[PDB]
Amino acid sequence: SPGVFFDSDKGKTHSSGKVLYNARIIPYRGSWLDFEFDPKDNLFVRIDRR
Amino acid sequence: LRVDPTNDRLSALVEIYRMMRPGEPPTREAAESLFENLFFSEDRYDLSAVGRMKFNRSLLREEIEGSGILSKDDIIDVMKKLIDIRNGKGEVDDIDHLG
Amino acid sequence: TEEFDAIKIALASPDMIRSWSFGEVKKPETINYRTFKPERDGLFCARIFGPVKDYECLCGKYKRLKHRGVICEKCGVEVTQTKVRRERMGHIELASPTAHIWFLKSLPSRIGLLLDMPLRDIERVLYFESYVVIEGGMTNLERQQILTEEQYLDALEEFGDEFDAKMGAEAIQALLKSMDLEQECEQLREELNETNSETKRKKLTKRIKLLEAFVQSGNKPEWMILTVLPVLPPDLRPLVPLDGGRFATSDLNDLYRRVINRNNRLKRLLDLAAPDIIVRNEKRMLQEAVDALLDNGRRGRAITGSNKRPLKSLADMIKGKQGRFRQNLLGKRVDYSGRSVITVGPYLRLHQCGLPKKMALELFKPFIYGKLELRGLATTIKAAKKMVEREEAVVWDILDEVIREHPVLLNRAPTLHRLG
Amino acid sequence: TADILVPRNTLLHEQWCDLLEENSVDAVKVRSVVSCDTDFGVCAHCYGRDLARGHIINKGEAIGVIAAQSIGEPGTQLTMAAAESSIQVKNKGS
Amino acid sequence: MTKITVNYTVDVKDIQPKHVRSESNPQNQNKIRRAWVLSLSDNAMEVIQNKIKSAPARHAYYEAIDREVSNKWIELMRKHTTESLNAGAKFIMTSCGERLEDDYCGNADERLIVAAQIVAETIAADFNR
Amino acid sequence: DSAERTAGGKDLRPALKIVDAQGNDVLIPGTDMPAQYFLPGKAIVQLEDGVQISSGDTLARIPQESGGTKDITGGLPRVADLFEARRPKEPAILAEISGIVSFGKETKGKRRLVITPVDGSDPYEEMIPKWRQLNVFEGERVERGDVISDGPEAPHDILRLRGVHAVTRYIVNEVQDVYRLQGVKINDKHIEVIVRQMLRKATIVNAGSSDFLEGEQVEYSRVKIANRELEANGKVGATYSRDLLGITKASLATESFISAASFQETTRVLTEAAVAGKRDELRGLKENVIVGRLIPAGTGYAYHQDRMRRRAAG
Amino acid sequence: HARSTGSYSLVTQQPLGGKAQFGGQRFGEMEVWALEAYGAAYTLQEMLTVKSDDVNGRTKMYKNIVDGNHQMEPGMPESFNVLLKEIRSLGINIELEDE
Amino acid sequence: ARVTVQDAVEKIGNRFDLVLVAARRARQMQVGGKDPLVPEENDKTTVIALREIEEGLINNQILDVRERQEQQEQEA
RNA sequence: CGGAGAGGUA
DNA sequence: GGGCTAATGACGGCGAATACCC
DNA sequence: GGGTATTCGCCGTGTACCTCTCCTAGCCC
Repeated sequence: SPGVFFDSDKGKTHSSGKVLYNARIIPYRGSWLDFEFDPKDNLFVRIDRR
Repeated sequence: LRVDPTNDRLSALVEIYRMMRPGEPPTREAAESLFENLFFSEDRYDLSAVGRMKFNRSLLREEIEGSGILSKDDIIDVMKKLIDIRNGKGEVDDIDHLG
Repeated sequence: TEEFDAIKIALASPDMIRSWSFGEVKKPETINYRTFKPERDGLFCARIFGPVKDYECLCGKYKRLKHRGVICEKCGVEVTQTKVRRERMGHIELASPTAHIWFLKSLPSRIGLLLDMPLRDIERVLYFESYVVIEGGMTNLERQQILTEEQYLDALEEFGDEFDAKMGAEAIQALLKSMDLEQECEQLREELNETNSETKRKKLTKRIKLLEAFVQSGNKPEWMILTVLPVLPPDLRPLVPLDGGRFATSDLNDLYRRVINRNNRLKRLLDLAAPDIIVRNEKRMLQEAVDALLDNGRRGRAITGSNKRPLKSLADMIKGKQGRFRQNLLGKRVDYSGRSVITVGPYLRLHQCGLPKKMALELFKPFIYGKLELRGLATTIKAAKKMVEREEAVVWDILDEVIREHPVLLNRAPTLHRLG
Repeated sequence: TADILVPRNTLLHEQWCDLLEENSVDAVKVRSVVSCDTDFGVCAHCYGRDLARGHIINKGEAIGVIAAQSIGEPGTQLTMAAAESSIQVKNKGS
Repeated sequence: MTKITVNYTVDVKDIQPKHVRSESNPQNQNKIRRAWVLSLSDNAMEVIQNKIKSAPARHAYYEAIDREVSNKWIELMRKHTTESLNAGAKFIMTSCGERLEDDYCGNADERLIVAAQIVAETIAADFNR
Repeated sequence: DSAERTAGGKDLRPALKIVDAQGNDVLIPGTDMPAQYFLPGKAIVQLEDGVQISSGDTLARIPQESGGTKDITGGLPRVADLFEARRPKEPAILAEISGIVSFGKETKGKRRLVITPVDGSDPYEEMIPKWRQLNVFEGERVERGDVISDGPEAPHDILRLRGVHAVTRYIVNEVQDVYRLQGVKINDKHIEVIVRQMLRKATIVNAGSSDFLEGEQVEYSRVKIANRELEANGKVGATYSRDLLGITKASLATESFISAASFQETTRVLTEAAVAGKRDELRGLKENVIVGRLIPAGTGYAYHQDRMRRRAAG
Repeated sequence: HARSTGSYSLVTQQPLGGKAQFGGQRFGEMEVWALEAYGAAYTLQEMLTVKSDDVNGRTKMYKNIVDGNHQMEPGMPESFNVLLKEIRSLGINIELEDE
Repeated sequence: ARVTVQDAVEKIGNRFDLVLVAARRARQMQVGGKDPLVPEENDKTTVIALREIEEGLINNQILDVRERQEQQEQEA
């Protein structure tokens, strides 16, 4: 469903523990939004996959 | 913010316009237009009623519905809830839950 | 020769390349992919590549009956057995030497490593950008160095009787013609006796290793620069045009046509003693066309829609998926085979399998025909066809005879072990 | 005793295997394809004969492909007081 | 052709390690030519230009000089190996094959320049008729 | 903990030196316990400075799980990564050579450990990641194969140190145990031939007729050394150590270029074959499939053998 | 579905398509491998060379069978000759040296 | 009729060159050049060659001397 | 008919 | 007409290309 | 110091078939 998507980032760890977090805004139509973490607790934004 | 190399609107818009659209020497007017297109177009950026409802529930808003487009309040709320999850007191959405 | 192992791959010498082929294509003509008539002369020639259609005359306009397996020239055709068709291949004798792109774009640039300068110099000279001193001026000038146009001139007015510097593949041809590999090997190995430096010894050992490799290969470096270009028979390359608005990739054909066009233009220019700039440019796009012919993946690969396959080139025609097309996938479906659901027969002995009568009848039609014409029950293949299709009781004895002990091979759809 | 039980590099089929069972032995050194010094091939006696046959293997028969299909055949069947506390010997022996 | 040709034969300026070349990867070749050129003056240059007609014939004569000096250099280097062995030398089995002991090893460049000077004297004598 | 820490606490590794009842240092050769127990991570120190104890008393306590260690995953992926010889949760280093051992520059990157042979090259240190469970002291005498970092050992170091047959047994036992877990029984000669395929490549240590280090067919090493003792003039040589390439890596390492032509990048491989003039024996079977001729196996091998027997016999 | 002759395709000469007489069976690389593990050599040669691709060989071999004798001669493999000419056009000579 | 190859395995221990030699024997009585040396049971030439080699009648030495024979007659 | 995309079966 | 014509709701590897603690 | 530890684009695809579509494209005469 369109809306917020709170998931666990387990492939971004890149051979490390502490699985990260991600929040994806999925519109009914338009551009996706992504707020992901890093293994250093830094919050990054990806508009679509860029 | 320490990682963020911007502190003002025009530089951020320049960077975002360049990274959405590689090359293409940036124009602040073009960057503003692209940002408005990406998050404030009423004709090609829709959340629909279902998206708004799920969105508010994910943010656990007292609201039931609202705009079909994204707002600053929406982004700040989603960042707040993501930070809450990072703090270990939020919830992670089940990928397959039929809700 | 007999079916042997231990096969030898080496760089071909121009003389024996000429020995392979028989004659040279005069003018290139290729199908338009909306007109499928093989136009001659060109990529479709029944004198150099063998008869495209056997036992008949083919020139693209001529279909006369006369040369149905006899050697004689009527419009320029040669008709022989299909064995000669397989061995008949073409060559074109280039006026100018041309390099092979694979040894240039490869990370171990064979010309670059052999000549001991970075591949940038070789790509510059081959792409007709910067001159190279081909054993030219040495008293003040340098024996093997790249030159820009103004530097090349400056050297020329400095010296023109002790100085030579060419462009393109002829420069590398002159360079590689100069070295005596044995002298280099002897000097390097005997220097290694005197040298006491670790890095210097490593460098000498590497150079002598490369030189000894070329010596043992029996390949003269002048060979690896293409002097005469051999060309396939038309039927030996992928070509399957589709009717309508949809077609199939056939870049190899028009790459051949383009290369022949460039070479013919260069031949015409040289026959007329055209000036240096024009002939050099002609050699330039001739080399470019030859390199695109050799590969387009060395020229930059890209993905085309509706087919997860790059644009056809001779190098990409070397290998498709999963490899050599006719020895693995895809897809090697084979005749004289059948497929059917299985039932249990608990009366068959361990060396027996119960096979349906129709399946046997259609698996052994040639053997049945042979037996039927052997007993005199049929006088021709048509009579045998009628005899088997009429399902007469006689064919049952024939099939029992051809199946008396003729075994069959059953394989499971996935074969995960030998017994499969 | 140091008496010779089996001759030089003899094939250890069922009879010799039983003879080694009765004369219980901890270990045997055996010819291996790993120990094999054959080049562009493998010694038969360095290999053994365990196949759909019961006689010493011969020249040919690319045992590499046989090995690969033998390792891949059961691949489908592959599915996804004591140590560190106290060693308790469960039998009477030296 | 000249009965006297001034040349750089057996100078003290031809004794130096050949470190001048025409491209990257500094190593043998495109230094041999520099070696036997340094042992000859420009006089020999115009003498060989006038003696030999056509550019490529002069070039082939240049590589004739180069192969001759290479033969003499090889000659000198295995004479050096031979005299080291006779004077007492034990082959050192190094990461790159066989060499001689450092106290007995000379230099490939020195044998090269000595051979170049010898052949330069020979070619000057050839000019002298 | 053993893991990386500050730059002022990772230059000195904690140690509990145990002296005799005379106040003098003592060392016991031939034992991986000289006296100074160099303390690994989470090593609770029980004895203070100057505390008198008996022989048989605990020095340090390191909590353990009483079982439950995860060094094996099992299943077909386990089979595959053993066949690819992948590092199991980073390799557990062994005694890289026999001799006395000591510490170098601790935690410069990771830790360094010098192993000093009494007849070899004394500077022989290796790298020690702090993620490994350390069991290593100074002044202790070790030998090749002795565990230095505790944990799952990779086949690569096992081959490099304990010998060919050791890693042969290791791989055979691992794969056979995995297949026994499903109850399937496979004769180990198949695993032996697959391993003999795996380590068909070797790296020369002491240069011979080839370069100082390079991947070479070990059978070529045998023939070359046999030739070397055939004549008096040694070339060089030659000393080598087998190395385990991965299954895919060993496949692409095939001497015959026909294999690579169909299954790897081609133009570079074909050019290497052309310039080197590689006279491939065409020993390969699927390669004889690719060319279109009879395979050298079974009846086809017998046929080609008959042809060879008829060669120079007609 | 079973056949001995019938439909023939282009580019890759092998029975394909149609339902009036459906094509042969995909003699996949697994089957080649199963033949390989056995001493089975020749059957690989027929299932790859003489009854799969080479049209002249298939025709002559069908003629031989109809003549009343199960006949095949190795000679010069046609796919080998094709690949040989193909490599030769690359200015690369393939020597036929016998071991 | 005999379709099992044990006797041929015992006679020729390789049992693989066995296939080649029996195949040649079958090849040249299937087409003229030699005639069956065992009574035919409507059998294919494969199994009559197999029964020949089972009896010890056909072995490598015998077959090779026989073949070299048919040559020195066919040149003569 | 050459190769990709899709449903179904085993 | 037509004859020429030179990415997120896959998954994993992998070399190149960066990222970072002591 | 230097090895992880990320980022930065490409690419491969059990077995066999049943059906379907979709395939170098630009373009000046």
